[PDB]
This record gives sequence, structure tokens and C-alpha cells, in this order.
Amino acid sequence: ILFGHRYDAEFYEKTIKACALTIDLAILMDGDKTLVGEKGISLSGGQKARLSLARAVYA
Amino acid sequence: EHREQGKVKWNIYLEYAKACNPKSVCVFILFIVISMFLSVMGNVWLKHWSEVNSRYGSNPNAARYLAIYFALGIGSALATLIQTIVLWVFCTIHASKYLHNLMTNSVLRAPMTFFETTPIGRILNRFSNDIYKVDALLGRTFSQFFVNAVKVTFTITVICATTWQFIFIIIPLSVFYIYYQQYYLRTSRELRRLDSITRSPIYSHFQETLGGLATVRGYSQQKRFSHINQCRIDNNMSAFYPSINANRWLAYRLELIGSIIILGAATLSVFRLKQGTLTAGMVGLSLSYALQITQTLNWIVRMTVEVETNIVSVER
Amino acid sequence: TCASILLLEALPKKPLMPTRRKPNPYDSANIFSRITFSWMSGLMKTGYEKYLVEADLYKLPRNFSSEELSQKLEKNWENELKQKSNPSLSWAICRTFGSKMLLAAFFKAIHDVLAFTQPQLLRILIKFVTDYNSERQDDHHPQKLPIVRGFLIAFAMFLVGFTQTSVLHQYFLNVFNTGMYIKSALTALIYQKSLVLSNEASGLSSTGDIVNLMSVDVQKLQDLTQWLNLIWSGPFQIIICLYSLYKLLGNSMWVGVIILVIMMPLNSFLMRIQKKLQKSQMKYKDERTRVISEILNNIKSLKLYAWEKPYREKLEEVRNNKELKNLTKLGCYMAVTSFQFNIVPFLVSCCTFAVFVYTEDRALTTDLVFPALTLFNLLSFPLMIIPMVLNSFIEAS
Amino acid sequence: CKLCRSPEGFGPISFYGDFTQCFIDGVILNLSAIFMITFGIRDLVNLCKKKHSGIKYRRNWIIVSRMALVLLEIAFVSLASLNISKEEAENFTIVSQYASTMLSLFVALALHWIEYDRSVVANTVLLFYWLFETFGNFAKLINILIRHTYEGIWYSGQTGFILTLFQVITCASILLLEALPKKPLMPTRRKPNPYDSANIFSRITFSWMSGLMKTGYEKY
Ligand SMILES: CCCCCCCCCCCCCCCCCCCC(=O)O[C@H](COC(=O)CCCCCCCCCCCCCC)COP(=O)(O)OCCN
Ligand SMILES: CCC/C=C/C/C=C/CCCCCCCC(=O)O[C@H](COC(=O)CCCCCCCCCCCCCC)COP(=O)(O)OCCN
Ligand SMILES: CCCCCCCCCCCCCCCC(=O)OC[C@H](COP(=O)(O)O)OC(=O)CCCCCCCCCCCCCCC
Ligand SMILES: CCCCCCCCCCCCCCCC(=O)OC[C@H](COP(=O)(O)O)OC(=O)CCCCCCCCCCCCCCC
Repeated sequence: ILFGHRYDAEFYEKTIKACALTIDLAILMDGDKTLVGEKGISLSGGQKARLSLARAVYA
Repeated sequence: EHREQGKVKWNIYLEYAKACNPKSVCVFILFIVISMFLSVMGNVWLKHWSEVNSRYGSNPNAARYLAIYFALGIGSALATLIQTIVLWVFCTIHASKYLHNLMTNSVLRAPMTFFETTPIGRILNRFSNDIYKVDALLGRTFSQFFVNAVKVTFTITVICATTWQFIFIIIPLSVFYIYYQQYYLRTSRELRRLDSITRSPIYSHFQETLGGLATVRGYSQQKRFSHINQCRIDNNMSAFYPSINANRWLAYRLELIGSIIILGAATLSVFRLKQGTLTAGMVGLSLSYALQITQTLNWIVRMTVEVETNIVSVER
Repeated sequence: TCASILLLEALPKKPLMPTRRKPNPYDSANIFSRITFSWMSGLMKTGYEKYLVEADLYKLPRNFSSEELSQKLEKNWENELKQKSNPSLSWAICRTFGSKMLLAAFFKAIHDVLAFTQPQLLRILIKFVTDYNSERQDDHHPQKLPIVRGFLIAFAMFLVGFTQTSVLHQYFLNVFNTGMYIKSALTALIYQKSLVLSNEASGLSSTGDIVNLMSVDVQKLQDLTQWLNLIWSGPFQIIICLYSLYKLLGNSMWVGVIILVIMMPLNSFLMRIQKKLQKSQMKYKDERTRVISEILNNIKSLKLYAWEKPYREKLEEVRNNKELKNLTKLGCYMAVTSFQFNIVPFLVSCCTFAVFVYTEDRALTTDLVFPALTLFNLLSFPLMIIPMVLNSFIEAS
Repeated sequence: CKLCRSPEGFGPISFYGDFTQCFIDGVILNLSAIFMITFGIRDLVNLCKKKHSGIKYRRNWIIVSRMALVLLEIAFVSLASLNISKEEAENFTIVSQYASTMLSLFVALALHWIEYDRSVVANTVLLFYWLFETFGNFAKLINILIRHTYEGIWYSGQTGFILTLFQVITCASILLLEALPKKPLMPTRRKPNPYDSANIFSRITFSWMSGLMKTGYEKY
């Protein structure tokens, strides 16, 4: 999500909630600290699209 | 904050030696010794023959000396052949058969809680790689270690037969050799592991970048992704630089040990000469072996490394 | 006094008065530690004590940064592309990194010279012992041989060995650094080129292929650098061997040279057999691993049916028959190649002594004999490895 | 009464200024060897009994060179013991010196091995043993060489001279490797005093004050 952009907690939380990612991030064993598996097989297609949107927005 | 190094797991070596029939292991060592004894006796015969050619101004009775020399050399060659055949047919194959049988019986008889507890990849890996290693690599490395250990024992024996005060030279150098061999046996494995660990991230990051190429260019994250690539590299090279200068370190010390062995053999042989009881044959033989000793010291050290690398497979 | 001053230069650290990983000691090591590689002693201790982790490794030396190397090679690559009608990446890399390979060539030249001096000191010491005894038996007239010469030949053997080692490992230091430079630079250039590569081009060349450029091809250039110096130091190390051995044995050396040459094709044939049969063994291993993989992934139902007995039988049939017959065959060809390596260094010398004895009226004396064994030992290596060098060179091309 | 068969008797100072051979072997090196036995055995026992395990000093090129050079000195002493002529074998001073010094060398080897792990300071009896040995052997070298230059003959053969010269070099090296090398250690208050971490040679030359002599020269 950060993709090299410096972390601001307020904006990051705002983007996580704006993407409605919060629900899908809660399912992660470590939330935003969960590592996505090799080649990205650890996440759903729509969830990955939402994550890409999150990166774009947090940029 | 760190994990101490561990002494060697000798029980693992004895379980492998019990896998191979230890009588067959004794036979295999016996034929290494016979191979080396016939080699060194071939050179002793060569020393005698050349001394004969030297006192008599020309080569007398050549066919006899040459036939016996050839006989001893072929005896060494056939001892090596029988040695390797025993190693494979009797020792290594029997051990691989026994270990795979034992592991399959145990794995199958394990309760399902075992399969639930452990990942399947961690079992498939042991059934593929840890078995292939004991199939081939481990037998070969024990061959190349015992052949060379016996070779060093016999070069030292022949040099000490020529000038017995060489044992006094080899004991201090034994201490240095063991120290160098111990340090290398551990840091070489560590640094080689670190090289193999840090290698993959370069290519994994590269596949990732090739997948995300258009997005990287889009956000113009090119400079950051390039810097990540260069950090992956420089990390790999910072693990590789030691992994190679470790060999340079080792080999330099062992070649000093070999040069000091040449100096000791030559000077003690010349002291024997001054005492009047040296013949050109003794110095030629002793010193030929002393010239060969350095590469066999290096073989021994590197085969200790390889044996330690491949014996954790028997452990697992 | 000079020994003391030399020690006070070499040993003493220079003191200094009043989470990152430390700078590399190759930068803080005087030429004597750069020669004896004794700056590695600290990392050799650390690894002997504790399990090393990426934080224990000293950072890279001054000029190892992939940034610096990539820019250094990129300047020359652009000069090649904008200057020559037929730009050649080979000459780009050469312009950039051939200085160290010339220096390593110098050290390899010295090392070969000394490697073939050692048999000459051996021949000289044997000849000296012969003469010294031949005089003392007469005694038991003026300017008779001194025993000192024996000790000075011994000390010259030590000096040759020691300087040989120093020059050899600076040769290795330089070629391996040049391999590291070439890989650290081509890896970064491959990355930065992919980042500007067109989409259609990157689609034409698969991603697997493009990452093999960096995973394989650059490793084969790096592996080339280790061997590139043998393209001349194999011929040099054979020429001076043949000359020494000719001046020693006469034209009876040619029998030994012929035997080694003709054992080279047989050696390569067996090497091909060995790799072929190892690959076949690996594929039988893959077969047994498929059997195991299905057994394990099906373990629940397998244990429910108690079908683990027949599946054990199937697994063990696969192993015992296919994999173990193949492995015993591999063991027998291992025996054949071990026999070859034991006998050929013998057979070369035995045959050349036979031809010497029956052709020359000279006496096959000790000083002819044992230097001949040493020289044939030295000659085996270049003949044994020129194949691997040319193989590496065509792969690198 | 008279345990020596040399015409130049136990007289501590010979006609030349040197110590006689009987004196060097009989009292200098013999008392050095007995000093090592008597006190190195004591220190060895105490260092074993003080603790089950060491303080984890890092085994080093220095400890391996001390052990190698001690074994080398054992080699030279054994070669000298064999170089004894039938005449010298009747010299009780010579034979006793060689037997006693071999026994002391074994004690010294054990004491190096234990000391390295167990003691912060380079051990006192080791340092003084190698300083008595480097001096007994250097005065034996001087004795042999003076006898050569004036009387024309080596009293142990030129090989005995060579062994003595190597003993001088070896013992000097071992003495330096005791004295100079710091013992390394592996992984706001003011620091502990170096008088506690200074071997008897630094306690004698007060060379533990050098650090504070530097600091005061640099800064107030
Ligand atoms: C900062 C600068 C200073 C720092 C130095 C600190 C440490 C000092 C070390 C230097 C010591 C200087 C010693 C001077 C050298 C003495 C040379 C003696 C040579 C000599 O006298 O000639 C021959 C002696 O014979 C012989 O063979 C005798 C050989 C041995 C002589 C005994 C000397 C003992 C003292 C030297 C040892 C010092 C080493 C200290 C570790 C006799 O010749 P001839 O003409 O009479 O022949 C006639 C035959 N009929
Ligand atoms: C100057 C020249 C000197 C010449 C010397 C002569 C040398 C002769 C050969 C010796 C060279 C290598 C010495 C090994 C040092 C060593 O052992 O040190 C060991 C490491 O040894 C090895 O890793 C490999 C030893 C292999 C032994 C094989 C045992 C039998 C196996 C049975 C299987 C055989 C059947 C195969 C078909 C570590 O110990 P430490 O961790 O406890 O460390 C304990 C410290 N706390
Ligand atoms: C012909 C006569 C010439 C006179 C003497 C010639 C010898 C040449 C002297 C070169 C000095 C060597 C360079 C080493 C630099 C260095 O140590 O540098 C000190 C290094 C530390 O690395 P640095 O160079 O970065 O400081 O020491 C170490 O940490 C490890 C030591 C190296 C391990 C090898 C052990 C060798 C043991 C030596 C045997 C001792 C016996 C002594 C009595 C006989
Ligand atoms: C009769 C022949 C005997 C053979 C040799 C006998 C000499 C006895 C050897 C004793 C060793 C001395 C103890 C010193 C301990 C120590 O240094 O210990 C090292 C000390 C540090 O203190 P520590 O003891 O606590 O470690 O070093 C220093 O910090 C300062 C050094 C002392 C300052 C004086 C400088 C003297 C310079 C010497 C001249 C060099 C010339 C060499 C070539 C000729």
C-alpha cells in the first residue's frame, strides 16, 4: 500500500477505511502486517484490486 | 541475541556407519589403505630402482624392475577400484536402502497428528533431497575424505621413515592445521549458506519487477525499485565476498603449512645427509611426497566441509 | 633491527583517540594482510563462535557498490554503442574490468613460473645429494661440495612455496573480484534496462528468459572470469612443463604426454556418461518423489483404507528396482573413473620410464625419476582442465 | 659432591664472562624447570578447581601459536636430549636439565591450555618460566658460541648449537606471546583499573599506566 511513500498514520487509516479494506484486513492474521504469499496467492482477486486502489489512493 | 555454534553430531556419523554395514566400512577403509600402501610402495620400488640405475652407470635388468613397478602401480589401481566398488555396492547402497526403508516405515506408522503438525513440504523435502544426498553425495564425500586422510597419513609416514624427526615438525603443524580446519569448517558453511540465502531475493525481486513493470514506471518508482535491486545485489555480494575470501584464507594457511612441511622435510633430510646416512633416493622420495602434501591437506579440509554439509541429511 | 621495524609496521594496530554493520577489513588491511588474507580472521572467528547472520557480515569494500560498478560499465557500454558500428559487450566489459584481469594474469604468470621451479629445486637437491655422497665415499680434491648448499636449496624450496602461495592467492583475489564486478554490474544493468524495456519486447522475450539472463547468463560470465586466465596459463603451464620434462627425460617425455592427451577424450566420454547417468538417476528420484507426494497428500484416505502396505510396496518397488539399479550402475562407473584417476598418473610415468630405459643409454637415476613424477603431476592439471575452460568460454559466448 | 664432568666446574662465572655449562644446565635451567613444576602444578590445580568452565575468551591465533610453539620447544628439547653424546650422558647436570625441562614443558603446555580459559591476566609462573628459559637458553647459546670461538670446538656439536639457537628463538617467541597479546573476548561508569588486568611483566614495568599516560597527554 505505501509502495515507497512515507507512512502517515492518519492518512493510512483514512485510506484503509476509504477503500473499505478494513473488513478484509481484519481477516488477516496480522492485519496490515500480514505478508501476502509468494506470487500473491494469499489474497482474493477483488481484495487485491482493492489493495491496488489503496496503494493508488495512499500515493 | 545470537545462537552459539554446536559441536559435531557424532551419533549421526555412527548411525550412518551402522546403516552401511560397519564391516563393509572397515573393508572400504582397508582397501583405501591397501591402495595407498601399494602406491607408496610403488614409489619406494621406484626409489630402489633408480638407486640401482645410479650406482650402475646404466640400467641393468630393466624388465624386472619395470615389471615390479608396474605390478605395484596396478595393485594400487585395482585396490582403488575394489575400494570404490565396496563403497558403493556394499556400503552406500546398503545404507540408502536401509535408511529409506526405515524412514518410510516410520512415516507411515506415524499418527495423523504428525501430518497435521508438520507442513507437507517439510516431509516431501526429506523424502526427496535428504534421500538423494545420502544416495550419492554422502558416499562420494566420505570416499574423498578417507582417501585423502589416508594419503596424508602415508605421506607423513614416508617422510617420517626418511627422517623420523619430522614428527616433531608435523605435531605443531597438526595443531595449526586443526585450528584452521575447525575455523573453516564452520565459517565456510555459514558464509556459503548466507550466499545461497541472499542469492534468491535478486531473482525473486526481478520476477516481481517484470510482473509489475508498467505500474513501477507509472508511479515513476523506477529509481526506488532500481535501488532495491542494487541493495539485493550488494547484500548478496556482501555475503559472497566472505564466501570466497574464506577459501583464500584457508588455502593460504594450508599452503604455508605445506611449505613449512617441505622446508622441514628438506632440512631434516639434509641434516641426515650431513650425518652421512642419506642417499639421493631417500631425499627424492620424501621430498616428492612433501611437494604433494599441500593439495591433499586442502582436499581434506574441503571434504570435511562437504561431509558436514551432507550429513545433516542423515540427521534429518 | 629491520625485522623489528617490519614487525612494528605489520602487526601493530593504529590506535584512535576520542546497529549498522561494520566497514570491511579489506579496506583497513596493510599489504601483508591483503597478501595473507589475514583480515578474514575476524569473520572466521565470529562464524566459528556463533551462527552468522546477514548483520554479521562486514559491508562491501570501496568499489564493490553495484551502483558504482553499473555506472562504470554503463559509461563504456554507451561509448561502445555510440562509437562502434558493431558494438561488443565483451569489449565493453573488457574496457571496464580488464585491468584487474591483467594484474591477475601477471600473478598467474609468476605462479606458473614458481610451480615449475619447485621440481627444479627438487632435481637440484637430489643431484646435490648424489654428488655430495659420491665425494664423501671417496674421502672415506679441493673445493669439495659444501653441506650449506643443501640447506639453502631447502630454504629456496620454502621461499618458492611461500612466494608461490602469495602470488597465487592474489591471482585468485583479483579474478574473483573481477567476477564479482562483472556480476554486480551486469545485474544492475539488466535491471535498469528492463525498467525501460518496451512492453512488446518484454512480451516477445518471456519473463522466465529475462530472469534467466540474470540468474544464469551472468553467473556464466562470472564463472568465466575464474577460468579466463587459463586460456593462456594452461598453454604456458604446459609449454614450460614440456620443456622442463624434455630437458629432464629426453624425448621419452612424449610417451607420457601422449598418454595424458589420449586419456583426455576417454575422460570426457566418461564424464558425459557420468552426467547422463546422474540426470537419469535424478529423474528416477523424481518418479519416487511423485509416488511419495501422492502417498502423503492422500495419507488420510490411505490410512483409512490401510492401503499403506501396498503403496509401500509400490514405492519400494520403484526405489529398489529402478532407482537402486541406476545408482549401483552409477557406482560402478564411479569405480571406473576412480580407477582411471588412480592409474593414469601412474601409467604416464611408468610408460615414459619404460621408453626412457629402452631408448636412452643414460642411467635412469633418482634425479631424473622423481622430478619426472612431480612434473607429470603438474602437467595433469592443465590437460585435464582445458576442456572445461573452452566449455566455459563457449557458454559465456 | 660433584655432579658435573666438565673441567670448567660449577663456578658460576667461567674464565670467559659467561656462566659455565654446568651452571647453566645445573642451576639456571634446572631451577627454572623446578620452579615451573612446583608453582605451575599449583596454579594448574587452582585454575581447575576455581571453576568448572572458562570465562569464554576467544581461542585465537595467539593461543594456537602458544600451543604450537610449546610443542615445538618440546621437539627441540627432545632432539637435544638425543644429541647427548656418551660423554655428556655422564654429565648429571646435562641429563638432569633435559629430563627436568621436559617435565616442566609438559606442565607448561597444560598450563597454557588451562590459563587461556580460566585467567584474565597472562599467568605469572608461565611468564617467569619463559623468561628464565629464554635466558638460560640464551646464556647457553652464548656459552656454546664463546667456547667455539676460543677453544675451537662445539660442546654439543654444531647440531647441538643449532638446537640451542632454536630453543632461544622459540622460548623468546613464547615469552612474547605470553607478554604482549591481549586476551580477546567474544560477545557512563568509569572503567576498572588495569593493575588488576596486568600480567606480572606489566606490573613490573608499570606499563599498565600507559593508557592513562596517553589520555592525560591528549586531554585534560
Ligand atoms: C636503542 C639502542 C640500544 C637498544 C638495545 C637494547 C638491548 C641491547 C642488545 C645489544 C647488545 C649488544 C651486545 C654487543 C655485541 C657483542 C659482540 C661480541 C663480539 C666479540 O666480542 O668478538 C668475539 C667474541 O667471541 C664470541 O663468540 C662471543 C659471542 C657472544 C658475545 C657475548 C655478548 C653477550 C651480550 C650480547 C647479548 C645481548 C642480547 C640481548 C638480548 C671475540 O673475537 P676475538 O677477536 O677475541 O677472537 C680471537 C680468538 N682467539
Ligand atoms: C600439518 C598436517 C597435519 C596432518 C594431520 C593428519 C590428518 C589426518 C586426517 C585428519 C584431518 C581431518 C581431521 C578431522 C578433525 C575433526 O574431526 O574435527 C571435527 C570435524 O570432523 C568432521 O567434520 C568430519 C570427520 C569425519 C569423521 C568420519 C567418522 C566415521 C564416519 C563413518 C562413516 C564411514 C562410512 C562411509 C562409507 C570437529 O570436532 P569437534 O566439533 O568435536 O570440536 C571439538 C572442540 N570443542
Ligand atoms: C626472511 C626473514 C624475514 C623476517 C620475518 C618475515 C616474516 C614476514 C612478516 C609479515 C607479518 C605477517 C602479516 C600478518 C599481519 C597481521 O597479523 O595482522 C593482524 C591480524 C588482524 O588483521 P589486520 O591485518 O586487519 O589487523 O591478526 C589476526 O587477527 C589473525 C592473525 C592471522 C592468523 C594466522 C596466524 C599465524 C600465526 C603466526 C605464528 C607465530 C609464530 C611466531 C614465532 C615464530
Ligand atoms: C635475555 C633475552 C630475553 C628475551 C627478551 C626479554 C624481554 C622481556 C620481555 C617482556 C615483555 C615486556 C612487557 C611489556 C608488556 C606490555 O607491553 O603490555 C602491553 C602494554 C599495555 O598494557 P597491558 O600490560 O595491561 O596490556 O602496552 C602499552 O600500552 C604500552 C607499552 C609500554 C610502553 C613502553 C614502550 C617500550 C618500547 C619497546 C621497544 C620495542 C623495540 C623492539 C625491538 C628491539
